[PDB]
Amino acid sequence: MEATLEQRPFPYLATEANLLTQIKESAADGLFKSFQLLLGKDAREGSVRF
Amino acid sequence: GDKAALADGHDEIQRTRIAASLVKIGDKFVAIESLQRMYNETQFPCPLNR
Amino acid sequence: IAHGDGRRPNKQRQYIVMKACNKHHIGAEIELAAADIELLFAEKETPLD
Amino acid sequence: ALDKSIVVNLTSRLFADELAALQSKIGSVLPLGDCHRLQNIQALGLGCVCSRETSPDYIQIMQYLSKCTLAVLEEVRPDSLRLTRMDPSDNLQIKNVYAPFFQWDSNTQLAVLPPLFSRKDSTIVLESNGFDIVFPMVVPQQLGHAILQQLL
Repeated sequence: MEATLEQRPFPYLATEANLLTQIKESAADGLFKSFQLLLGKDAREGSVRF
Repeated sequence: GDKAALADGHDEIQRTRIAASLVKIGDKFVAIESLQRMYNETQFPCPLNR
Repeated sequence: IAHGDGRRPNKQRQYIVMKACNKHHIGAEIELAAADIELLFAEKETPLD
Repeated sequence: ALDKSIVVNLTSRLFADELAALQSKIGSVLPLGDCHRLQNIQALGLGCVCSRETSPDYIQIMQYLSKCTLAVLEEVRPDSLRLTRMDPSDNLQIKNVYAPFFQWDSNTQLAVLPPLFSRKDSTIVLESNGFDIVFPMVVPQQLGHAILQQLL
């Protein structure tokens, strides 16, 4: 019933603060639950269905 | 006479305007950087932390 | 120095130093997924397209 | 379709002597470490498994070669080598050099074996970068089996 993650292509919004310090270590050891880690070729808009 | 034929390009470049940090010590102005903003953001270890 | 001592005087000297360049190489890596690559050239139909 | 060229960065300038050893073998086969374009010198030669100080076997070295990719030299520039790359199927041009000579023909049959005749013939030394490079020797497979025949 809890809101889970999804990879639907959204019209993203450009923020201003960096979110780059202390990251690739952090999601490897659970800074926050329910992450998703993509590597390389999968940085694309997924297939959409309905 | 040798001066213009020594810096053959470096007399005629348009002069730009840069922001950085300075200090006067003795008489020699020392610029101070810290290359970590380009090196913290990727988790490649910084080569100044030997 | 020109100097009058018991020592025999010295010589004019000359030095020539050999210096040269150093090569360097830089990479970069792009992946483009083949599910993406072609549909730049797709069949071009629907308003979802 | 593809580009197959493995440049090698080199941390020190070469000598005048160690150009001439590499100049003597402009076309050869050395198994480098990993598939790349750019590569450190400590992964080019076979010398990662066959050093000076440690006693090598003659089994693991041959056994080590099936994992590595294989390459052919093109140039020697004094701060950078330049090696072309072998696919699992590709029509290249090889030009053999190797000093205990054996004449070839068309329709011949080759194996890439560890250097089992003279290491000083093979292992050209690099006093600059402190890492020796071992060259293995291609052999016709009439003798490509026959060396292991004597070995066992």
